[PDB]
Amino acid sequence: PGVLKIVKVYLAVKRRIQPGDKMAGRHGNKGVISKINPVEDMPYDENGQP
Amino acid sequence: GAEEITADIPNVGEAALSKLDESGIVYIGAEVKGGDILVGKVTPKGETQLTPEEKLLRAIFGEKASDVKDTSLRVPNSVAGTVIDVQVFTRDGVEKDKR
Amino acid sequence: SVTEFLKPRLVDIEQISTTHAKVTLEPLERGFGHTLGNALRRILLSSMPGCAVTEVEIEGVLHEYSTKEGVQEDILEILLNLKGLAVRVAEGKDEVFITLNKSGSGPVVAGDITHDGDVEIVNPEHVICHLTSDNAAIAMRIKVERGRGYVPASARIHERPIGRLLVDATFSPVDKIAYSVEAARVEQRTDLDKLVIDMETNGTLEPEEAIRRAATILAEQLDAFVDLRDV
Repeated sequence: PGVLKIVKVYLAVKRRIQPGDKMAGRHGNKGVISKINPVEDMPYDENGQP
Repeated sequence: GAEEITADIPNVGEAALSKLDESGIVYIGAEVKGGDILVGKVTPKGETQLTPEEKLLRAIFGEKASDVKDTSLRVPNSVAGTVIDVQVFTRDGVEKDKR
Repeated sequence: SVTEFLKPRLVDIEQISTTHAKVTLEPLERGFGHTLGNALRRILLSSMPGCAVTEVEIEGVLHEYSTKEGVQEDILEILLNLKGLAVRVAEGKDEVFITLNKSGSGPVVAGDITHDGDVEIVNPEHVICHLTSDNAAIAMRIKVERGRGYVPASARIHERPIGRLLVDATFSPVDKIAYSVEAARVEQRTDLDKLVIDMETNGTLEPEEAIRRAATILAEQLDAFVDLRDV
């Protein structure tokens, strides 16, 4: 009662991972992302795969 | 009076009216950011007491357009996305706008 | 002697495949193999120029969260597929437009893109989408730009007509870098070494050219140290 018109708008937002987000496995091991490290700074094996 | 959905928004330029259509509703697929106007709405307002040092300013520069107040739907701050769907519901007996 | 070193030279390129190669540097002194290998790996993995898809325009499409009749993949999926396009653009051009028109049932692949002779597709077999009806048709206009690093669509500086869809761009052509330091048989000395760099890329950048660009970057950055003064 009293309402003449309604307009509804749906907004789609892409959210990328960033520090502060919460990540977890299936064994109760939860955590918060602290840094997004560059690829050249992360540990790598003998085949060069980081 | 009756609040109207329209594209005639006082104190807002054509920069913020790019994404709305004739009826005052954003287009489908419009990439919007925080503060952007989605649907334009104007509400009738009553008489407002103007302070004397604003009556003077009205006297100097004669612009005065305060018949209606801008109460429009705006994107929340720190929210950026694409308009993917718009639905309009109209009461039985109210004129259907173009959109 | 002691004060003078032996400068390494490029001795071999071995092309295992279009996207895999090995580059051999010889000869190297003691310890210099690891130093050069690590420096080259860090430069190659971070600061390597390339070309990437940045904007797409598909007829009849307003936004990415939509569907087109006769196409089994959503526009999001099509853009994600286009992100894996390997394009080499002739020097002097930092911008190019290509077109993709296809009708009829079948997998729409990268070999169906019409280029202007200055653009080479490195993976024609890369599947872009699928047309599931004989009456289905697809018509896209793709923008390819030269750049460096990872430039997300949100980070691009801000008119844009509705229908132009931005694509996140990963310009770096280098995917994986490994390096091994082995013994070198040079003349009579046994202290010399050999560096083998295994590079897995998207095929757009030649191995030798990549090595010389990395060396140029390293030399330019060292130029500041060679002339140490208060600035």
